[PDB]
Amino acid sequence: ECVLGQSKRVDFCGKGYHLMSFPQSAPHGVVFLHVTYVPAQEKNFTTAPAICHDGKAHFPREGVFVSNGTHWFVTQRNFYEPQIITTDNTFVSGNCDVVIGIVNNTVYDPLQPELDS
Amino acid sequence: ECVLGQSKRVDFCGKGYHLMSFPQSAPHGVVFLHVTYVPAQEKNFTTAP
Amino acid sequence: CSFGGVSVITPGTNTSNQVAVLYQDVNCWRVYSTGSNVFQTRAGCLIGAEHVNNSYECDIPIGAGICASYQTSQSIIAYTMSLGAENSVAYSNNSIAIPTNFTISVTTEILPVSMTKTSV
Amino acid sequence: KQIYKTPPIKDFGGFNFSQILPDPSKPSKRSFIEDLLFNKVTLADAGFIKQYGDCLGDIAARDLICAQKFNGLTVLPPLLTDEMIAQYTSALLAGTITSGWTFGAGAALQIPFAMQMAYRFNGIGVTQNVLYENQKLIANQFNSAIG
Ligand SMILES: *[C@@H]1O[C@H](CO)[C@@H](O[C@@H]2O[C@H](CO)[C@@H](O)[C@H](O)[C@H]2NC(C)=O)[C@H](O)[C@H]1NC(C)=O
Ligand SMILES: *[C@@H]1O[C@H](CO)[C@@H](O[C@@H]2O[C@H](CO)[C@@H](O)[C@H](O)[C@H]2NC(C)=O)[C@H](O)[C@H]1NC(C)=O
Ligand SMILES: *[C@@H]1O[C@H](CO)[C@@H](O[C@@H]2O[C@H](CO)[C@@H](O)[C@H](O)[C@H]2NC(C)=O)[C@H](O)[C@H]1NC(C)=O
Ligand SMILES: *[C@@H]1O[C@H](CO)[C@@H](O[C@@H]2O[C@H](CO)[C@@H](O)[C@H](O)[C@H]2NC(C)=O)[C@H](O)[C@H]1NC(C)=O
Ligand SMILES: *[C@@H]1O[C@H](CO)[C@@H](O[C@@H]2O[C@H](CO)[C@@H](O)[C@H](O)[C@H]2NC(C)=O)[C@H](O)[C@H]1NC(C)=O
Ligand SMILES: *[C@@H]1O[C@H](CO)[C@@H](O[C@@H]2O[C@H](CO)[C@@H](O)[C@H](O)[C@H]2NC(C)=O)[C@H](O)[C@H]1NC(C)=O
Ligand SMILES: *[C@@H]1O[C@H](CO)[C@@H](O[C@@H]2O[C@H](CO)[C@@H](O)[C@H](O)[C@H]2NC(C)=O)[C@H](O)[C@H]1NC(C)=O
Ligand SMILES: *[C@@H]1O[C@H](CO)[C@@H](O[C@@H]2O[C@H](CO)[C@@H](O)[C@H](O)[C@H]2NC(C)=O)[C@H](O)[C@H]1NC(C)=O
Ligand SMILES: *[C@@H]1O[C@H](CO)[C@@H](O)[C@H](O)[C@H]1NC(C)=O
Ligand SMILES: *[C@@H]1O[C@H](CO)[C@@H](O)[C@H](O)[C@H]1NC(C)=O
Repeated sequence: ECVLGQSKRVDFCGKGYHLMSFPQSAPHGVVFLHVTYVPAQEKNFTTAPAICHDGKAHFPREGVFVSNGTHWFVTQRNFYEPQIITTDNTFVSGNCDVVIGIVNNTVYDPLQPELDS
Repeated sequence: ECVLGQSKRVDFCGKGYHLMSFPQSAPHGVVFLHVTYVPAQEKNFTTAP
Repeated sequence: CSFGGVSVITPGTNTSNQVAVLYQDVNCWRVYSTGSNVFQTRAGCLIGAEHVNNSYECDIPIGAGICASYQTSQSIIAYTMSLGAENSVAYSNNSIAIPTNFTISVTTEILPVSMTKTSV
Repeated sequence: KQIYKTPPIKDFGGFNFSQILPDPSKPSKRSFIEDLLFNKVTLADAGFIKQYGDCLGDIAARDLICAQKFNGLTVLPPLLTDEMIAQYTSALLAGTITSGWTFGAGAALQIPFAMQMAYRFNGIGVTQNVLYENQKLIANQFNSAIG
């Protein structure tokens, strides 16, 4: 499960997110070199569950909504990579009154500026 | 695999789809409170590949 | 007449010839000798070790949360073992922490696979 | 190996962890359910210090522990006390409540609890909007299940 594959079991092969392992032979035993991904240098952001754009809740397809204080982005969860919120990054589900924590922002549309041309 | 993560192993941490677990200390042992998602109120539909 | 368990705590005889003696089932007496440094733990009466107020990782497990070590003249000290650094998560209902970098860690794991095959 | 402290005021999206988080009113920093658990299992002897003057007399024949000790059979106390094990479990709870699974893989990264529940709903193949739309019902179900 760790040399012949990549394990999702927590702490089964090293502390961190398992990437791969390498077996080494020891006397009467075996030594595994577990290569893991350990996140580093965290930073605080303000976040929100969903986003109201046109009376609709927008949830991120993959990732979380974060803001650097003024502008809202969607980033993946394990590495800071902010991106402009768009109908590709998000999906819509219902109106705004139900989600607690929803935040008012704009949801860009990649088609809107183009087809007008 | 169940307090420090979310397990996909079936029935490893509770019956159902594992959400999270909470450890409690007992005398000479440990007690896990496995929180799972159990589907309910099914309904029949017609389907297609 | 005989009753009560006794344990002797030693650093290596290569390091010192001092010892501390733990008398479980004694509440400080039925002891081989007493002097200064009489400390009552929940595992028994510890005689020969100086009790400090700091907390360290365990060196010689005594029991019931007490460990001993040979620290600096030199002497045997007894303390409550430390479970680790106290920490706190700045939790709020709208704060998140996202990693902006990472490390590639490589750790070792040793596992016995076989033992000696023997015939008699 | 980090002893995470419990957040001061509990705002976990309606999820109530009072029954399982450590209780300072009690001498031990044990939770409510941990006390229910410690009252169920009865032990042979508590304290690990039974003195000679206590076993002196016919109490030696009457008590079982005295009869064991007079024949050289000792019970050694565990290295971690029950308070220390309770501190470890409260650290695990405070790490899993405020940081999700992140504290097991590295540094604990805080995240609002409902957002962590949305993550976990994703983890079983349910879109997170289901959680955000049934947040109160789900929190109530969890609370009643704990009760
Ligand atoms: C994220 O925010 C928290 C809260 O401001 C920071 O934690 C505080 O750090 C200061 C030191 O500057 C301490 O004095 C406080 O006690 C900490 N906590 C609280 C409850 O305020 C934390 O450092 C920030 N994390 C990052 C990576 O920026
Ligand atoms: C949050 O991020 C946005 C985008 O990175 C920042 O906005 C940009 O700031 C740079 C630097 O002045 C400007 O050159 C860009 O034109 C800005 N873009 C827009 C559309 O505003 C913003 O300043 C950041 N906010 C904070 C407070 O960190
Ligand atoms: C996050 O928590 C804060 C307080 O901890 C909430 O702020 C409250 O918002 C309501 C709006 O109805 C006000 O009536 C309260 O006075 C506010 N409390 C304080 C002390 O500021 C905030 O709404 C919460 N946000 C989420 C995500 O639910
Ligand atoms: C987010 O935007 C919505 C609508 O864009 C705001 O809802 C309006 O709030 C005002 C004042 O409460 C009402 O008079 C309107 O009728 C509301 N419109 C609708 C359709 O709900 C909402 O208040 C905004 N949120 C914040 C905190 O700015
Ligand atoms: C899905 O359809 C099946 C088939 O109609 C239902 O199962 C039947 O339920 C009736 C009771 O009304 C029994 O008398 C039959 O014996 C059941 N099986 C068969 C083979 O017909 C089932 O109840 C439906 N499920 C739901 C949730 O609606
Ligand atoms: C050693 O003896 C002392 C008293 O001789 C014990 O301390 C007492 O513990 C009981 C617990 O039920 C308390 O009710 C008393 O008030 C305590 N007395 C004093 C003077 O504080 C002590 O617990 C014994 N040591 C051990 C580890 O068994
Ligand atoms: C992520 O961390 C690495 C360190 O592992 C950073 O690389 C270092 O960059 C500094 C200057 O920026 C150099 O002086 C160091 O020698 C570099 N270390 C190595 C091992 O190359 C990297 O810059 C970090 N990235 C971010 C986003 O800050
Ligand atoms: C978490 O649950 C506990 C009970 O399990 C709640 O405590 C109760 O609070 C109500 C009103 O505040 C009292 O009438 C009960 O007597 C309390 N029960 C006990 C045994 O404490 C607690 O309020 C809940 N927490 C939150 C934030 O709702
Ligand atoms: C332990 O023994 C070795 C060899 O006998 C010696 O070199 C070393 O100094 C000893 N340790 C101490 C701290 O005395
Ligand atoms: C340890 O602390 C207690 C109270 O905090 C004090 O009474 C005692 O004298 C201290 N012990 C030492 C070794 O100073």
